[PDB]
Amino acid sequence: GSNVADGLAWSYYFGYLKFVLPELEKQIEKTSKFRSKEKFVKKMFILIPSNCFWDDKIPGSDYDPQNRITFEGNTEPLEKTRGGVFLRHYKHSVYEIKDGENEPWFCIMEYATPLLTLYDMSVAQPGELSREERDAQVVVFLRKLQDILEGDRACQGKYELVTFSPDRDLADVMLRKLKDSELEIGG
Amino acid sequence: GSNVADGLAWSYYFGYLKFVLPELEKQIEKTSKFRSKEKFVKKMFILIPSNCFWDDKIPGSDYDPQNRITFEGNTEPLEKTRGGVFLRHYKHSVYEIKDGENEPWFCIMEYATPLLTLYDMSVAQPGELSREERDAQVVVFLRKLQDILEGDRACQGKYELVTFSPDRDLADVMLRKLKDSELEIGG
Ligand SMILES: Nc1nc2c(ncn2[C@@H]2O[C@@H]3COP(=O)(O)O[C@H]4[C@@H](O)[C@H](n5cnc6c(=O)[nH]c(N)nc65)O[C@@H]4COP(=O)(O)O[C@H]3[C@H]2O)c(=O)[nH]1
Repeated sequence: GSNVADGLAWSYYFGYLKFVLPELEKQIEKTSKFRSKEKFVKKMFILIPSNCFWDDKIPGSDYDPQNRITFEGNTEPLEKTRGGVFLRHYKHSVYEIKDGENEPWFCIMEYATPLLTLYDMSVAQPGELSREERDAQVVVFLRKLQDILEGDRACQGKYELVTFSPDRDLADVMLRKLKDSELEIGG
Repeated sequence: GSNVADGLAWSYYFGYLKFVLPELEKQIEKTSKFRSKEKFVKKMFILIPSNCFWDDKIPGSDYDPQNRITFEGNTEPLEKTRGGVFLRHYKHSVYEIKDGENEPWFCIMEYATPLLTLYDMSVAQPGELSREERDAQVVVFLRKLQDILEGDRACQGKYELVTFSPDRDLADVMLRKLKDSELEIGG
């Protein structure tokens, strides 16, 4: 078959999200700077650009035209060996997002890395995955990932999927989602 | 859909095999000990047990009942960042395989890591993937991986897929494949 998105979503979960998401808040709290910070939403914001592509660096990127996003630092690494085959270390990037004259937000942002495979396939093997087929697979990936994560009680409230077109301002998108997050001051 | 194997094979390729396989021989040759060794087949032997499972350590494992496999060392690491999201280091394990009184072989062996996801699914989400459905997905994974790798000229002669039942002696299986490999003394 050609429905690559199903496999991408399941491996994204079992090979990463399943064990990083429940532990994320605790990992963040291991850093005093992060304990001290208010307006720090602890959910992982998983970024899903409709074009399966992004600048390697989020701050100042085409998705950040107003330069309101700044890299703050990384969380303390989680160590895990995968079936005794290879060793992995997992850590996440914290970003500051400006909110005018108010206190800026801190948040966890990450592009959905399985999208790299969709993009690579469309460029290296166009016969297997056309641009239009890639577009559709993004949607399939999103819907399956939603089903998987929503089926895991341990992941509840630990993430937020963010879909957007490449013409959008990520800072604006994120600011709105951060304000709509459950986190209140002192929380 | 439920055909997870397709996605597993494509990401295994684009996220790993596509860039490690063409460089493998060169990476191995960076170590003098490996340059000096004869009967060192430079192909990556990708192990695909029919049950999607293995002991973390290959030497002395249930797949090595005669204790003829020994860990020798790792290849020099390859560094690569994945879309600016996370940093990876790739390296491979070299094993010695006893050949009676003759000179023992050196080889590169590693289990097909996407099988971890198939196994994890069958145990954690049996409703999504039954034992019997997992068995079938192994076959789908194998055949799709074959199609992908055979379609990449840069990967030609750089790998060998090894399928076996868990009751088999991996040392016997490997000895057979090493002798049948193209590599000749001084090659
Ligand atoms: N943001 C973020 N995302 C992460 C991280 N770790 C994994 N992911 C995402 O989850 C996908 C599946 O990871 P996997 O279970 O290890 O599945 C792996 C694994 O089975 C295999 N593979 C990758 N690296 C190695 C390796 O070094 N050695 C071996 N033997 N297999 C590898 O290729 C498969 C697909 O690799 P990926 O393309 O990278 O695809 C990964 C990646 O998109 C992380 O630390 N941060």
